[PDB]
Amino acid sequence: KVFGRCELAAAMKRHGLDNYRGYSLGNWVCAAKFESNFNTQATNRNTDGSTDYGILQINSRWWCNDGRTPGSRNLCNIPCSALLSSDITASVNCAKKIVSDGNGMNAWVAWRNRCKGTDVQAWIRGCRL
Repeated sequence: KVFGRCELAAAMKRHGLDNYRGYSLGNWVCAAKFESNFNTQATNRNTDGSTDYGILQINSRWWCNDGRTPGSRNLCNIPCSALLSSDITASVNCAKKIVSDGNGMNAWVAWRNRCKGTDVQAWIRGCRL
């Protein structure tokens, strides 16, 4: 499923991401836009044997089990396939753990390269939240 911008913003706000750990809703929508372009089915294989899954591109080496990643841990206790559903609940709950893992949102490289330090409030324009 491909979310509309505000549609995703509403979904995230509904799951408690607005201002979570001090990160405004705009930061999460911006991270989603550049990590997967709002596509819940987006996947990106990395050269280390792991793969990134879903709207927030969560990595299989430490967060979810896809059964084909060497020395992988499953800290979010879920199959990576669950991160590819139209319902973002699984992704959000896992993301909440990742953002509290000691690196803030720096865990998402696309957020760091395209959102960090910018006027993220723009990603929430026109939305009736």
